[PDB]
Amino acid sequence: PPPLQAVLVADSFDRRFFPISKDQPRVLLPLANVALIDYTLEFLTATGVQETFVFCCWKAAQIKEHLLKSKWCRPTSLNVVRIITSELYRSLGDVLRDVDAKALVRSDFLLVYGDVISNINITRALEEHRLRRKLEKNVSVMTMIFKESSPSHPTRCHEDNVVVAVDSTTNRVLHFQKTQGLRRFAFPLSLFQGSSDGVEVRYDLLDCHISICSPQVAQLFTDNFDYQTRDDFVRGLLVNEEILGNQIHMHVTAKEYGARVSNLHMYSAVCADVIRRWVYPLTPEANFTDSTTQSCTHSRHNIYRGPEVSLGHGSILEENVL
Amino acid sequence: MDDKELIEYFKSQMKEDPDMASAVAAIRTLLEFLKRDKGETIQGLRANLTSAIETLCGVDSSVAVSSGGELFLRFISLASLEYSDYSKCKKIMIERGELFLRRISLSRNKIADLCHTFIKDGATILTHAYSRVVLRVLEAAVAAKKRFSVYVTESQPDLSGKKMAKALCHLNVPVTVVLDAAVGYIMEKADLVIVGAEGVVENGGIINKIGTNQMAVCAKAQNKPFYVVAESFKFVRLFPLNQQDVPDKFKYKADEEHPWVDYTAPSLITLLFTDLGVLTPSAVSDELIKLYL
Repeated sequence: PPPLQAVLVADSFDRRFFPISKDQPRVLLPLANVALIDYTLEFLTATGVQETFVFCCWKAAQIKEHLLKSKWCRPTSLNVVRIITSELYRSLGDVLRDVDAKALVRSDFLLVYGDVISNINITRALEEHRLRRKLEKNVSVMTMIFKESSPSHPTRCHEDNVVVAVDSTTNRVLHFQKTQGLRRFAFPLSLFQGSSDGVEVRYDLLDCHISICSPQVAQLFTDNFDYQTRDDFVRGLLVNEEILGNQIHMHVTAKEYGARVSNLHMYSAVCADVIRRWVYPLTPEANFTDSTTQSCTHSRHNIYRGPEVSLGHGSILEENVL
Repeated sequence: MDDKELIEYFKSQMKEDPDMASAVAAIRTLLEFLKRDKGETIQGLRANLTSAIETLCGVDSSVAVSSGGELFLRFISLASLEYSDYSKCKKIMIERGELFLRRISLSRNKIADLCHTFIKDGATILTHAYSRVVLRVLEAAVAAKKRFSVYVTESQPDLSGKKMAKALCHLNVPVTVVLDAAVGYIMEKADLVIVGAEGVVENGGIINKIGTNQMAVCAKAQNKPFYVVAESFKFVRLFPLNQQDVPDKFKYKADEEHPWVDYTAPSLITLLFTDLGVLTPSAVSDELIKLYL
């Protein structure tokens, strides 16, 4: 059982937090008075990750000088960050070409975007994915991680849903598709040609990017410059399935949270969410990052309180007020 | 020191600073008296101290005085004496009494630092009288930036509740003086009721100002947890069982009428506060037989 690498981008290439991103990048935004990089790193620490090859492309000096105030910088914690600042790479295709060039990862690197909020214990899905590998000659590639939700949860800014046809018996993906405007849903019958035993379309799924990977993901990306996002990677892999098909695999867990604040609205959602304990352990007063500027004392209706508040006479704190 | 110097010194100790409990003044006056020895014989000394306690209670029969004086006699002669000369012994006794009075001076602030962790945010404290202990614990609760309101009952005979309301709005805390009869009305909106004992018998109850029993039994009716603060020089040795079982030497205090102080059983009390810590009223029995030795 080799170690568990985990690459980690540190700014979305399509920058959506404009204009506010110009001051500081998203991965330095205060989600609940905490840096999103701290959330995702606490997550990788929870899963069991030893190394987080944090890649940076923008404001990387600020990110470096802040992440050196972490708990992962010092060798106390096991999850040893290894920052990498650059400006030559511009996309996640470019990130993974960078990886295969530097020849870093052995296998199974938890490709995880910058501001993923979650508490997922991937070790189950990861075990099943490594099983798929060890059993069928490393054909399976990107065992993604999806989470159930209803389509109307405020955590779904319509710009970010998904539609995915999966072969529910081996739970592999047969067709991925965004839906940022398609009031219809197209499907090539070849998926049923591929599904000689019963496909299943799903739309309740919600994406988390926590996708597992392989050295094969890099060996793929290095061939095709045209890639610009892991989604285009999915589509390209889903059209050229003639030789060494490398079928993606969906994998879903129910009890845990997951997201990626990639606008102001989904940020409002995940903030008013993590305030309501929805993601425990990674709550706001457990102070997983043990910085004394963020201690807090629970109360009725989750009205938190940090040191030296001194509320005035009559301030009716109703709920969720960090 | 034929006991008129005694009482005049006690009244001086009173009017110099009225706020403090009568009993700490009693112990201070007994200590000063002990300094005015005129004779080193252990026996005639403790007989003198007992006569002194008697002539003290003859003017301030508040259970405080007797409890404190008896505890004083208990703690003076704790260690050995080997009175081969009886004068160095009296030096040791003055020293030990001074240590005792230091512990009594630390009582209040110990109460303050142990208790105010119990007034949760946004509550409505209820009290009954000018319990300087409750005043200082309330101060050490507000100055910790807690938030609450406070009701107080005027306690008709001497309107002590009103004086406390004055000295509490002087602390800028929202305070309302409700009639003493209305302890049932308010008992539902006020979360917990704090009151300051002036006597803590063996079973665990208290012997406090007239309007306490009804308050305890109401705040046990509507299940509002009770709390009584009581410092370690008010651990009496009585044991009433009814109202008629508090001796007349404690009730009227005067020398178709009214009593002054009365009982409250250790079931109507949830947690007692001493500078020995926080106790459940059975701890009163254990720690009292262990304190009186």
